[PDB]
Amino acid sequence: SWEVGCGAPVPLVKCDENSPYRTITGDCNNRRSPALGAANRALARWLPAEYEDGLALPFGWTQRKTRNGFRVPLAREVSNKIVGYLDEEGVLDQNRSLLFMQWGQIVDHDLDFAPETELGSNEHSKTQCEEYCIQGDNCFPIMFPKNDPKLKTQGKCMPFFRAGFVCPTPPYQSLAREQINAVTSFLDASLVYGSEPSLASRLRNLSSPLGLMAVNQEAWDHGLAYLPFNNKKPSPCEFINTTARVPCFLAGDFRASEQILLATAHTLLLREHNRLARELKKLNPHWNGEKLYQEARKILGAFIQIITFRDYLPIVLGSEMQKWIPPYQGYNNSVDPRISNVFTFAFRFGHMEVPSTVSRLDENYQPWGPEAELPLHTLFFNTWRIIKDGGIDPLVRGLLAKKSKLMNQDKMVTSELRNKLFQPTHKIHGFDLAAINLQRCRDHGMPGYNSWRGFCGLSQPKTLKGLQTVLKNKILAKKLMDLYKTPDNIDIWIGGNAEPMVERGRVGPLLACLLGRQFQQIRDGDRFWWENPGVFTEKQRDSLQKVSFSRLICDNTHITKVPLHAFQANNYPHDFVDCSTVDKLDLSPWASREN
Ligand code: HEM
Ligand SMILES: *[C@@H]1O[C@H](CO)[C@@H](O[C@@H]2O[C@H](CO)[C@@H](O[C@H]3O[C@H](CO)[C@@H](O)[C@H](O)[C@@H]3O)[C@H](O)[C@H]2NC(C)=O)[C@H](O)[C@H]1NC(C)=O
Ligand SMILES: *[C@@H]1O[C@H](CO)[C@@H](O[C@@H]2O[C@H](CO)[C@@H](O[C@H]3O[C@H](CO)[C@@H](O)[C@H](O)[C@@H]3O)[C@H](O)[C@H]2NC(C)=O)[C@H](O)[C@H]1NC(C)=O
Ligand SMILES: *[C@@H]1O[C@H](CO)[C@@H](O[C@@H]2O[C@H](CO)[C@@H](O)[C@H](O)[C@H]2NC(C)=O)[C@H](O)[C@H]1NC(C)=O
Ligand SMILES: *[C@@H]1O[C@H](CO)[C@@H](O[C@@H]2O[C@H](CO)[C@@H](O)[C@H](O)[C@H]2NC(C)=O)[C@H](O)[C@H]1NC(C)=O
Ligand SMILES: [Ca+2]
Repeated sequence: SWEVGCGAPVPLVKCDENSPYRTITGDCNNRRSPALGAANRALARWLPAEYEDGLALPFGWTQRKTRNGFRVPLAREVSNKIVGYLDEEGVLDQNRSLLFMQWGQIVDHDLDFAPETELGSNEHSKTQCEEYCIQGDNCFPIMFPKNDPKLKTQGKCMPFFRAGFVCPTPPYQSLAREQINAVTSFLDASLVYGSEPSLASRLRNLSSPLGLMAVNQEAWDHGLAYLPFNNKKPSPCEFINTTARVPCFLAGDFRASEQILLATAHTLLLREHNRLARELKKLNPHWNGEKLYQEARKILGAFIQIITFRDYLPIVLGSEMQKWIPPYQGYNNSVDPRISNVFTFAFRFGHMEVPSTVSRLDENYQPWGPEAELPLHTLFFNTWRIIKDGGIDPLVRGLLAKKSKLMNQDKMVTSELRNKLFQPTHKIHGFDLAAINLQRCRDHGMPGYNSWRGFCGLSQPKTLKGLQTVLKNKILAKKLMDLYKTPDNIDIWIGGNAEPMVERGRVGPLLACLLGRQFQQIRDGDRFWWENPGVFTEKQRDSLQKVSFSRLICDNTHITKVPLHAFQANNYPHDFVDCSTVDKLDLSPWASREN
């Protein structure tokens, strides 16, 4: 901060200041500083960027420049020695359902997205990088280790492109490079509605004035809605199966169809918007198309905030929750609501939470057909298994009945993601999310691990013995030291995730502080936080405390057996009750009488 006004990215428009509704962009939440928290602006910097040349070149770029005296280890080598494992047996989280992993990806995507630099639908630069592994400009490739099998089978590196930065897209002249966040920092359902003035509108159904979202017209799920297909060919969803030829879904957020289970979640959310809107027309027949939209929207936003803050964070943060996120005391206009750059890597802990397979279950929660369990890697940008395999009901029950993967210092990220990741731009299932995430810390100029322990007021080990004590693991601590040669050099993502878990939580002390602070701020900094006096009415608020993800399921699918607490592990049928029983969102507090 303070070279104070830079930035052409920015969409440019005006504030109402008495509108009961959030903008699409995030603008106007904060009154004296109207752009704070808007999409298309820099991620905040809780600490100064640390770049090889102090301005923009990442560490690992210039082969002979060290970090603190040592060579940073290769992204992919750190991946092979620390991150991978072979045996999926015993890896499941006994007390977290698959939906736990999945709500996290919804929340993260509502909060932050640093898109890659594209810079041309022309250049052998998406090819000069692909084919020849030549580092330069925005090509910053992940080279393979000696002894890496991928050498024999794939090539010399994995393509990787530096993330977008503020102000331009051309090589910028001067400050310190800052990455763009392309979405709104406020937990506002921007992943359903869009963060842009352009997209938000294209998503709506403006033929009927019922304030509905547009739905797929080419296909149905027992007369229930699917998302509209996305327009844009070439389509990666089309690529994974050229026979089925089913395109990716068009949603509020571009990553919606990265995986069948995430696309599933988006579908439930679109469905609740229309459900809520048609319900609202019923109650206020005079109500307008816009008002229908803004009011369903406003409710969906409150809903995501509630499930997130009431059900999800306490079982990520565990005992640390109340020390970072005290109870709400009212909107604080002085709090900086912006997502920080480090949060977007801290939140990546969810990557260790992803299991190797996905199941479809039938109405008795039994294996659905003969090819019921699928390897995760065949589900990246796979929409055809939704539309041409029985809809989302079978995946939705899998979400409740199956478990998340447990972070585990020895078994860290599944091969499904570490070896077989499919990237929407290239052809092979053969990318490493782990290495990527590492290459990306470096891309974003993150401070190393001891800077972050310092920031969160935690001890900073400087020796192997120091490291074992913190990590509580001799083996892991020595692998890290051999590779990094000083804890000060440990990339934050893997430093943060290597720590044992706090009591009742799913992240360690370092992560709980970083996650914790961000969430506190996005809630205290949000003028439209659902509990903020005057946003909803006391009576509306009373009716919103009854929302539950189980209800959401009941009202939007043909499942009639759900668990009451969806995020913990639940065995069918003992933990499964009748949909016909779960608290419903009483929706009458929203009535409007003009006399
Ligand atoms: C496939 C991928 C997932 C599941 C199979 C998956 C899941 C999650 C969860 C559950 C997260 C939070 C709990 C989460 C966090 C973040 N992700 Fe990740 N994710 C899959 C794939 C990807 C890919 C590919 C990326 C791009 C990484 C890059 O640097 O290019 C990715 C990103 C992120 C991310 C950063 C978002 C941003 O600010 O840009 C998380 C916080 N995920 N994932
Ligand atoms: C599996 O994980 C469960 C969910 O995290 C866990 O139970 C939860 O533990 C918290 C800890 O306090 C409790 O929270 C609430 O407890 C009482 C209800 O008895 C409330 O009156 C309090 O106000 C408080 O908020 C709950 O008891 C519970 N959360 C839920 C779902 O309500 C289980 O114990 C875990 N199982 C095992 C074996 O570890
Ligand atoms: C590309 O997608 C194809 C369809 O979207 C998919 O093929 C489909 O999957 C299986 C073949 O393994 C068949 O499922 C069953 O359907 C009939 C019922 O009408 C059964 O009687 C058959 O015996 C069969 O078991 C589908 O018929 C089939 N569809 C087509 C068009 O052939 C492919 O598997 C996908 N290819 C890849 C590599 O993913
Ligand atoms: C916009 O909304 C209208 C009204 O809901 C949709 O048209 C109706 O819904 C289906 C679509 O074929 C059928 O019941 C009727 O043809 C329509 N009924 C009415 C009351 O008009 C339409 O599908 C929506 N458009 C898009 C692209 O989502
Ligand atoms: C609103 O939140 C801000 C967030 O930065 C808090 O900042 C405080 O600043 C005041 C100075 O006016 C001091 O009390 C402290 O230096 C800060 N608090 C602490 C201990 O970090 C502030 O707490 C909040 N303000 C109000 C009025 O609620
Ligand atoms: Ca948002």
